[PDB]
Amino acid sequence: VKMSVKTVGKEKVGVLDIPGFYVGLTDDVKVQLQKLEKQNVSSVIIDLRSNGGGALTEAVSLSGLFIPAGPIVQVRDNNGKVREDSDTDGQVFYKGPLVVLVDRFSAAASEIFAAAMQDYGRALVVGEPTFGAGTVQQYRSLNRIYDQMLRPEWPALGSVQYTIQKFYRVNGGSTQRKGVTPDIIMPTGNEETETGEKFEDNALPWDSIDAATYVKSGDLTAFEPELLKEHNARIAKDPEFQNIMKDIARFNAMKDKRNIVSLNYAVREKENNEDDATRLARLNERFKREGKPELKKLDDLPKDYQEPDPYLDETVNIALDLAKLEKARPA
Amino acid sequence: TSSLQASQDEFENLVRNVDVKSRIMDQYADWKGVRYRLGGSTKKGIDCSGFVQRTFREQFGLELPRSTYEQQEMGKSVSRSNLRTGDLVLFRAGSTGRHVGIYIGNNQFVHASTSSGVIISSMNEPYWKKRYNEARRVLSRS
Amino acid sequence: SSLQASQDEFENLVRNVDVKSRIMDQYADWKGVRYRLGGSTKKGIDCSGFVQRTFREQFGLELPRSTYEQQEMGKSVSRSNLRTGDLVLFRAGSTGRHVGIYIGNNQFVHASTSSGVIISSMNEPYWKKRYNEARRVLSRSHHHHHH
Amino acid sequence: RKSEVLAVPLQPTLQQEVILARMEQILASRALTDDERAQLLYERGVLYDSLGLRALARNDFSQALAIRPDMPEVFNYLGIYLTQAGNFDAAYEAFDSVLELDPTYNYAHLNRGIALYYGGRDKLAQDDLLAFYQDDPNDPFRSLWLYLAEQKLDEKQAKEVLKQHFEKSDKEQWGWNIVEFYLGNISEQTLMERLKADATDNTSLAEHLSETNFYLGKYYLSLGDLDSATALFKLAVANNVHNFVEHRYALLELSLLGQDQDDL
Amino acid sequence: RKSEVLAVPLQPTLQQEVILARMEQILASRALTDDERAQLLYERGVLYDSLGLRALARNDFSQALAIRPDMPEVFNYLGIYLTQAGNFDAAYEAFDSVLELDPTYNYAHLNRGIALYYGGRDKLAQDDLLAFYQDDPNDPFRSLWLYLAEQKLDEKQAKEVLKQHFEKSDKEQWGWNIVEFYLGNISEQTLMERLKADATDNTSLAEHLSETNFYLGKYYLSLGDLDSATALFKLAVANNVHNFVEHRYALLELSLLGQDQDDL
Repeated sequence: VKMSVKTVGKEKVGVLDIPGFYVGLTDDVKVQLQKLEKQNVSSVIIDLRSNGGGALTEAVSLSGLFIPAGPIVQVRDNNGKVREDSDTDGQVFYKGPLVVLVDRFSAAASEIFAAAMQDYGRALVVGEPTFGAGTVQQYRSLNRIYDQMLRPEWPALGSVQYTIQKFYRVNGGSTQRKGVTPDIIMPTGNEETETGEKFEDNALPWDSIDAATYVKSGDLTAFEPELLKEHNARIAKDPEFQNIMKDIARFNAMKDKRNIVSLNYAVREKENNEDDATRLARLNERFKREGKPELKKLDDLPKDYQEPDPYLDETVNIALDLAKLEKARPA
Repeated sequence: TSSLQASQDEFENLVRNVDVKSRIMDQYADWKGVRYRLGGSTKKGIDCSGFVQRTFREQFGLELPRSTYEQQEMGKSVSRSNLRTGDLVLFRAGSTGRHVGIYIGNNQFVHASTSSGVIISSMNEPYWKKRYNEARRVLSRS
Repeated sequence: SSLQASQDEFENLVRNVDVKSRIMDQYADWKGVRYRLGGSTKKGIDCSGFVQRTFREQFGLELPRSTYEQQEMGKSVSRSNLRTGDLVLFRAGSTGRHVGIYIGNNQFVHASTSSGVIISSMNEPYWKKRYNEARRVLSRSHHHHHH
Repeated sequence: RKSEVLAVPLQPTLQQEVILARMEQILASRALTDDERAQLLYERGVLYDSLGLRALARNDFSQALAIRPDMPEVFNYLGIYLTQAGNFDAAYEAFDSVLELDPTYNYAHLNRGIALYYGGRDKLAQDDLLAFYQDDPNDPFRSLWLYLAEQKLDEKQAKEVLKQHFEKSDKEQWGWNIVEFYLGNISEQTLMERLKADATDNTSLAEHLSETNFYLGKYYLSLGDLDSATALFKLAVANNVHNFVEHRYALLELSLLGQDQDDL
Repeated sequence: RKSEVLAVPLQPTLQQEVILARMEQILASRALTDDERAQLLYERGVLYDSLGLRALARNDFSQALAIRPDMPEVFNYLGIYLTQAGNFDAAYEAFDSVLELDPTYNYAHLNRGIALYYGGRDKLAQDDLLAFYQDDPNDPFRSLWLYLAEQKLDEKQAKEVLKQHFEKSDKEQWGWNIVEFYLGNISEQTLMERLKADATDNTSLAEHLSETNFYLGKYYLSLGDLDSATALFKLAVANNVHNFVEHRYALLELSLLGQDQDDL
């Protein structure tokens, strides 16, 4: 719940780590993203990695901070009535440019959040194409009012969660099958992952209702060449992005014969030593690059935290160049 | 699609809040024309904040603080498009910095102004329309 | 909305107020105020502004500002059947139109250019000569209209 | 013998029921003065009347009178209910009380006129309705009721007076079209088409249909066409606008037709 | 485009109003147990429903439930009101509660079927309405509702099942004449004449006209004649029998037609 909005570094560029769209996530994040409206704003980032969707009203109350009173999500039942949900209480409190970083294992409410910012053009979409959930469920208790009176010996009864509505973006499209294609593609996302909504059983089809009414801030969603080639330079100018591309090439090579694995202890020990030697080589390369002493044996180093995320560093670089543009693009 | 359309909860809410305007108007009828006096809480002379406090305490039982500044942080903020009777309307008067009134519907608010004392005024009046600030809801009961 | 309409109708039904007494309260609070064109304050007031402020602060009817706009409000009424609380329109003044509030017994309170806001008699020669129309805006009770 | 316009019969609005519930709650409580008690009783009686609950309305009115005996509006509603019940002398007395407590309550004149008209005192009814017409001559329904009164005296004279009233009016209010049909100036089809044109929502359509069907029933009854009169009166009362004098007295005319049918 | 029978729209009876007044008086008093209070609340809600005051009826029912939560009849009325309001899922749940507290309340099936019928779950509606038909096959309106359900599945099959039901009945209750018209066996004129014949007083005429006009409106609606359907539904609701399912769902059909007209 830490609120330390200070101008340190080059700009007030921060990363917001969301574990889940909690019912109290707005009530605890309003301490974080509210008090900077009159003062100077900056290019901050919102990270929706490994996110779980909790509530839709909270998703709309949290997404109303960056959009001045606008429809966040459209809902459609089996009959055909469309309703646009937006909390009509509060203007855009955080008037700063924003970058959203999202992974492929993200929540559906996080998809709603990112889709709202992408269709409004106010934020920048960075990361991996999301899971692709487009269904709204209702969570209801199975208790009647007469249960307590005439069945006192019963225990507590279960609950149910059934899809009542289907949600859509204000641009008219949906994320039930196609997901969201971000402006800034990541290397780990370029692989054809065998996970998502398609590989789920009985997944609903895709349908695009007509586009909602919304004010778009510049058509930079389809045209992002400014930062695109800059970050391609940045990923081709560092060996970490290259080693990760080698990892994904190993994935693309192993996935041919992934279903049937062969267990020969000789070749298995061979591949185990190969992986240990490759990890030791990459660790010595990054130590030489960073100036830290090299590791030689696995016993001195205990279990600790490895490198968190270079894609957050690329998002911080993106926010830096976005502040560069905003300094060079008021006209 | 007439009366049954409104749910049972909405029906109870309507029956429970249908007299809010009537209570505020009762307070106005008993209190209209009282002079304006800074830091006054009596019929000899009253200010906007004191009038709001006495009204919300005597008609509803809600004990709001005394200063306009404290009232401005009371309750929950509300937007101009969806404001109901019994909500607090805040203007940027500036004689003390802020001004408080009680919205009664149809761009109207009851308040103790420094010029003509406690009266009804219109939100569309040039002075108040130009000098509008925020709005707060304090009658939490629905 | 719905709550707004219901509360307004409830307030209308519950209030059994006395129009003459309320208008006289406004007069007592406003007697002797000087006349000023385009003035809406106790520093200086005009007939139209006085009528607007009176009908807004004592009842709740948001009438327009100009005498010309006010003259088209409500429904016209004849002199023989004139009730308290109706606005009486004269064809005099700086702009050709003048507004007062009838209070009974051929009397009306108004912001005249002579000695400011005062009560005057409908039977006075000046105003009897300079009468135009009269309209009622304080209605009684109309549910469904005959159309 | 003709196709007719139809509206959705009016249903009680949410406002009416919410207000009636709140009134039940408030009248249930003791903390209210007797003046406020009579005021709320009169308001609830008015609401009952608007909903067609006339016995409950008369009950609330009678209680408000037993609290405050100087309420002319309660006497007015009581006289209207006495007219509907057919006790015309009591209606005369109630309207006399109305004018005694307040002589500017002009609608009392109209109601007493209608009472006398259904009583058989056509001359006094003519007097009262003429006074009401003098109060506002451009209101077409005033001239219509005055004509209904005078028709019991001299038909030709009544039609000529109605034509003069129509000519001297501003002819701005829609009801005059009814008058025009009464004067042989527009076809019934043109009347119904102007009705369809002037109605905006279902409620205004119900109002138009109620009044127009009542006056058309009276017209076809004057010509001796009992069946058309009964059908038009039923179509009028079917609009469920229970506060209109046309609605009440259409029910009354249907009752009189049933009585005439019963007595051989 | 056809001549129609007309009844005097039903007016609240004196008995209803005296009962409602005494109920207000009794509920005003404190000397009442909670069981007796819930009973009186349910009865007063029933009276409000019979008078067309459905919001007040729902209020009294909800209060009686807040007192005693084991009242299946209150759930039945609440589900009916949810159907009328268009909240069909809640209606399903309320009728489920009805059958849970008492599985012998057979009419609940019918109501839930109607709900499902207006919801779009034609098969489940068919199941419920067929169960209700099994409870008493000679009731013509049960077969009528079953046909209304099955028509959304197979028109020919539904009409044949309706003809089979009619043949298998004793054909003693008057309603089968409607069924006969639905089977192309009697002219609409013959239907209306049999209606005139079977009605004794004004109230029976109003009942007949309500039911028949509702089913005829549904018929002309299935054939694509919107105007005739609207007119028949209005003529049904004009009978002021607020307790008939035909009345409620005629209002519902009028609401749905207005909805279809509004959105281009």
